[PDB]
Amino acid sequence: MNLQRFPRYPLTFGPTPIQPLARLSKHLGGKVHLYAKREDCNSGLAFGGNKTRKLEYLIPEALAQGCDTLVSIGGIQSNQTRQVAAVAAHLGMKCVLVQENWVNYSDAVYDRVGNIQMSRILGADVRLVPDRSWEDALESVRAAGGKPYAIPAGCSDHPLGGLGFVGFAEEVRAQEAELGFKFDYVVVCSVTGSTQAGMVVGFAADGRADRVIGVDASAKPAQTREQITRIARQTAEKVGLERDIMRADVVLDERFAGPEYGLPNEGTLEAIRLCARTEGMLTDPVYEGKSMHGMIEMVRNGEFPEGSRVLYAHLGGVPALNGYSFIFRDG
Amino acid sequence: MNLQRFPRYPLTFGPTPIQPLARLSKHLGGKVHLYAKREDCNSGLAFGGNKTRKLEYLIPEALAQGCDTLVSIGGIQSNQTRQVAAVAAHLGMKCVLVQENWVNYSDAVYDRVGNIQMSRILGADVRLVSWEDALESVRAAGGKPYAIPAGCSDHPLGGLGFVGFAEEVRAQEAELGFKFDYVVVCSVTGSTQAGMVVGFAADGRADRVIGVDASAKPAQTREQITRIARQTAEKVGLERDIMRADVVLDERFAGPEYGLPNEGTLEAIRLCARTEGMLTDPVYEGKSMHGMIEMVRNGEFPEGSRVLYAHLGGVPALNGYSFIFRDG
Amino acid sequence: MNLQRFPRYPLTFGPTPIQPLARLSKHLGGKVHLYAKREDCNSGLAFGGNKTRKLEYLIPEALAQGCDTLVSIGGIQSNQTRQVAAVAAHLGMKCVLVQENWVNYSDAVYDRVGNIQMSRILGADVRLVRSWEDALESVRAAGGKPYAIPAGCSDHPLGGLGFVGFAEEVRAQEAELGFKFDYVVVCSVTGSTQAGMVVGFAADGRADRVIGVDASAKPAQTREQITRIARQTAEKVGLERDIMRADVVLDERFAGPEYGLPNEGTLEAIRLCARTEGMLTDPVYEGKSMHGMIEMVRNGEFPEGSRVLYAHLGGVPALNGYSFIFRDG
Amino acid sequence: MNLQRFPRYPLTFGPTPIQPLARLSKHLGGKVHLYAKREDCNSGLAFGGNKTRKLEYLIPEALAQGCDTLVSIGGIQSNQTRQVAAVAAHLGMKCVLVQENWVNYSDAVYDRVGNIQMSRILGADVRLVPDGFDIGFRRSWEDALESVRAAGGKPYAIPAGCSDHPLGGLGFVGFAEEVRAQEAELGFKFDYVVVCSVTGSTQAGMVVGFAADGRADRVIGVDASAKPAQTREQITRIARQTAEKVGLERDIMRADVVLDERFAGPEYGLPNEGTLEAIRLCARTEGMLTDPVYEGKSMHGMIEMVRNGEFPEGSRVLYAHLGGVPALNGYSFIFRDG
Ligand SMILES: *Cc1c(COP(=O)(O)O)cnc(C)c1O
Ligand SMILES: *Cc1c(COP(=O)(O)O)cnc(C)c1O
Ligand SMILES: *Cc1c(COP(=O)(O)O)cnc(C)c1O
Ligand SMILES: *Cc1c(COP(=O)(O)O)cnc(C)c1O
Repeated sequence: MNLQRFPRYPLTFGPTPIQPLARLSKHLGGKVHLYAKREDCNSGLAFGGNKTRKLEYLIPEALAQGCDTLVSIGGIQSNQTRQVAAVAAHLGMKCVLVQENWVNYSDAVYDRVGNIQMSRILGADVRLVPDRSWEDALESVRAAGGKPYAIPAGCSDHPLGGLGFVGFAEEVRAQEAELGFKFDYVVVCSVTGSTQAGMVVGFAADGRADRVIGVDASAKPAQTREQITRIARQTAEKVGLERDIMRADVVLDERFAGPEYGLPNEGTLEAIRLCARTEGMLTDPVYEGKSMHGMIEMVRNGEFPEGSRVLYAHLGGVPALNGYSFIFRDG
Repeated sequence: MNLQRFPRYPLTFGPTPIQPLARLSKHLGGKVHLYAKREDCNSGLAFGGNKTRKLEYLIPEALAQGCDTLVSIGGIQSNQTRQVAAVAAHLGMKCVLVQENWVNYSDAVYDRVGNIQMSRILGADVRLVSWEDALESVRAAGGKPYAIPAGCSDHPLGGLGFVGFAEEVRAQEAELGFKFDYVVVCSVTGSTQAGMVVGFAADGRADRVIGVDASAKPAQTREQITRIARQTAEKVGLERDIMRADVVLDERFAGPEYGLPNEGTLEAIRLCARTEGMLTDPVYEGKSMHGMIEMVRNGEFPEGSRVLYAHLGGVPALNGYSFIFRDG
Repeated sequence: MNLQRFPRYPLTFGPTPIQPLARLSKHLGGKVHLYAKREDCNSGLAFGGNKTRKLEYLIPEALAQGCDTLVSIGGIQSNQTRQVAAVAAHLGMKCVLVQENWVNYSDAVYDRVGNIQMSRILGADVRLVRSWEDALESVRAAGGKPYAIPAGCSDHPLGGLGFVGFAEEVRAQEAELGFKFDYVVVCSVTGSTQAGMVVGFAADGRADRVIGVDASAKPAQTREQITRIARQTAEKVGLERDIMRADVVLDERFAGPEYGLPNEGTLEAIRLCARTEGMLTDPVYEGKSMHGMIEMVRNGEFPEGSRVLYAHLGGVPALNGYSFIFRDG
Repeated sequence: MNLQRFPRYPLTFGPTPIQPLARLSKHLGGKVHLYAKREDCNSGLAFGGNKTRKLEYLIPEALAQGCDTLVSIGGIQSNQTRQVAAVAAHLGMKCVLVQENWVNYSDAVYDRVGNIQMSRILGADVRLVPDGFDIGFRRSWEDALESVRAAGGKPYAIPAGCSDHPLGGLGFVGFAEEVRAQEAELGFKFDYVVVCSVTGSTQAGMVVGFAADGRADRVIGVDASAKPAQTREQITRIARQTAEKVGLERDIMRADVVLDERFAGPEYGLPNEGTLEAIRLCARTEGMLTDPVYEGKSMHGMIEMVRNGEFPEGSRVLYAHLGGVPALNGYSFIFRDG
């Protein structure tokens, strides 16, 4: 393949480090070696995270087309919109964000702390849909005399939204060369799908596509699974994967998404605590805590072969913790 | 000097990056070149920050001393205690934190979001109110406590971390092929600027370290920086005395109190966040940011200067001031 | 029957007023006349409400026994525990409250606003979680004598008396008014409110005109408690009938989705009532009974010309714990 | 004096009760007898309070003029706007509330609990401007009034706290009236009255009311504005205008207006440590709550006045509880442990 064909706008510090989770690994029995690749520490732009890696391949186009405003969308505590806001400010672009009530949660400061607080501080025009906003948002930009660059949910369903994480696999191989071994599995939280899609494509290149273990956080597996597949095939062709993405190449575990998107279950909370207390690494109740829950449970259930080396991709999301303060009042 | 005689326990990803603040620089006239060294992005341990760089020289001693519990203290939205909680969990140690009511601020979730929320998730014993009664607590419980003062500052090793910072900067200026004429840094408990004063004294730039007070008690802070600088310069073999001239502390941006932002703080936070995508907080960094911007604006920095802003972290505290930024 | 037998400690301003809800009545078709009896405005003690009327019959005993501490229990936003805290302060007694999380809710200020905030200001020892037995024992082991007050004062011998009087009161008022109400709508969760009413209205044969509207979301259990308490009560005041299960009417249609959580209908009802009458209701209790009364009138479940008396039991302070839901009204 | 000349629209349950504060009295020395008239329990419309008494005399006019919208204004936790919202809904009128943060305070749920929360549920159009807006500067008040017109309605203007309005002092003239009657049952006259003052027509009505029987200077106003001179002058002026309005056969002397300044700090909307001890002491002895903004400050006043012996031994003091309790929700951090 050839990802280098597409320009990359630097928004990150550089390759993201991989760190062993030896304490958590031991705590779990020492049979499986757990690691984490820190995407959540990839940037100086309002904490960055996985979406910022994706944005690197979209920005060149936005600039090429002469756009002056980045428009995007997501829930109240969306990480995507905050990163779009930081990237826009950094680039000297305006930013319009459509924030919808994507979650059945009604915390007193849900819309005033965490991610959305930063978006407003970063100067984005943050629009709360009542209670098409998207098209109104795009048009309002034109009417203003601007030129909007449309960034869909999570940057996923976009021609360029999968390039980012092909590069991720590209990084992992380079790091595997220094480590002298290959990771047996990758655990990643999936919702809008282009993170896992990029990974699927990137690891298909060396036959590990089916080793990318996605953990659904959407609580709507079928739609998510379908979107990962579609985006992966599309990206595969965009980069030249000398192989095809089969349906069996997309692995999406649906056991840890409950009860709904944006709501943690008790295992989510346990995992967040276990991981935080054994490694000093925080995860959130919406996304990462669920993929962490999955990984630990998998290890716990012996689903990972003794001796395996599992690479947990930490995608970011921690600032959303602020919207669930009551759950963690006593820790 | 020889900082190497002191062991450093890795808690960071490595040297922190230096970024150009081209947009902000251009916004302010283009006569002064602003940069930022991201101490706020130095670790995977709950966001890290300046305190984490300090703890790298304290941890070896706690370990040497066979301690099993880290003990520290700070205000409710303290960044110090959150970093101790993370470093501890990472190291497999217990953690007791004394969170005092250090700010005359009244907010509904002040003790449930941001820094303190993380410390609890991280497993720390968070006690709201002192220092002694706590340490003794661990002893009485049968554990060996490692006492860590506010900001890791007033401690024999509290100044080493930032002596290393000046060292790092020297290597980066070498790679860059140019030198920074000044550094702007926020000062409250002191060892951050003190380590800096010692490290830059080494190459005659101690007076180029422009501290910005955020304590609102500039005299004590100034005296504490100086004291710690003197002790640290002795620790590392600095071949010279630290004079009053080497300790520069601006007092103009601390208002109105510690933990409380003024309107200049707020404007600085917004300007910096909207020109660079880089966030700062109402307690500490927003004030040093305010200070730096004002300085450039007043023309206090010779035209052509390259100023290195040290971003110490502190962003999570933003959550405790939600009402103020409700509309931006 | 003979309620007068039992001593009532004054904690209220006196009988509660009954107001017409002309606007709400006209709005829903004018076919049914709605009124409200304001138990929510019955006392100067931290807003009071139905529980305070119940407490008038319990306090004499606590005093007779020489108890020095009132101990009680409820969820984080319990109205009962706040009224107990207020009565205590007033009486010069200590107060220990067992606050449990009875609701699958997690709002950021849930445990710092409304009812629980008032109990802490009123001087109560608010304990956030054998929970209850431990509290009672702790008071003893502290050298004090605790007077036990079960959830909502309901499962207590004297807990059903307060509302037998409610029925006494309504009769006196219907006299002054020169007419009688065909129904009473009341929210029911722990039970002694409707039980007291059932007993009191059986006295003149209207027990089954008391339409209880469940807010527990466990109607079988609540229905049984109202039954059980009304029986222990109709017997204590010497009613000349045994309370029949058919005397206990309890609609289960409006308690959804869980106790402590409103459904879309609850919200609409709170807004309609508030916007036509200027009378507020909460999402835990009264909003649900209000939702029921409105739905009943809208479905024609009340025969034309009927005069319905809605008993407003209090609970408004709890609104503060559901701030996100009402951010725009 | 002839208050009966002006119509009054019932918005309250009837005369408000007077309760003895025996435990608090005993606790302070027993040397002074404190009582309290519950204006705070005066209505079924969203907890009512002193402003609702004032409103009974304004509504007839609004109705006589055929207005269909009530327009008012106040800070975020204003008790005034919440009562206007409840009265409007109760009458079948629309309501526009112009609001802005009038306090140097910024609690996380300040604009979403307590008073303002109720106004929104009550169906009022709550126009809350962002910081820096300055409604007083732009004159948002007037724009709100025109917007109603331009919209096809007829607004009835209700100034901050109902105070600086031709009928705003009437309500509390009636209060002195009520007090006389009730004193006629007690068989004794209260030697003093303690009342919290900010926009002034509460105390103003009382001054006019008690002037009629020579006790104007017995109305001990306690400033909650932290801007005593302006408040004092507003009371005096409103009193004189109201006296003339109701036929008082007297000239209100500067000496008839008493406004203590010692308990208003540090600013309007912020409690001092004294305010807090006062709220807690009164709550823990009587089960009667008061707030960090208004009532808690006058309660702190009465208590301090008694403790200091500024009240002659044997004196009977009538504390007027104006309401405001819902505002406590906006100060949860301060009361997190009580
Ligand atoms: C967006 C996001 C995800 C899921 O990534 P997708 O590409 O949408 O599948 C997981 N974790 C975090 C923290 C995110 O922000
Ligand atoms: C602790 C801290 C400071 C001040 O550092 P000192 O060494 O105590 O002077 C500045 N900024 C942030 C974000 C901090 O956490
Ligand atoms: C307790 C309560 C109820 C239900 O009364 P029960 O006697 O427990 O059935 C209804 N409304 C409010 C406001 C309450 O506090
Ligand atoms: C408005 C108000 C006051 C002060 O009354 P003014 O007539 O404006 O002087 C005092 N207490 C409460 C609770 C209020 O709402």
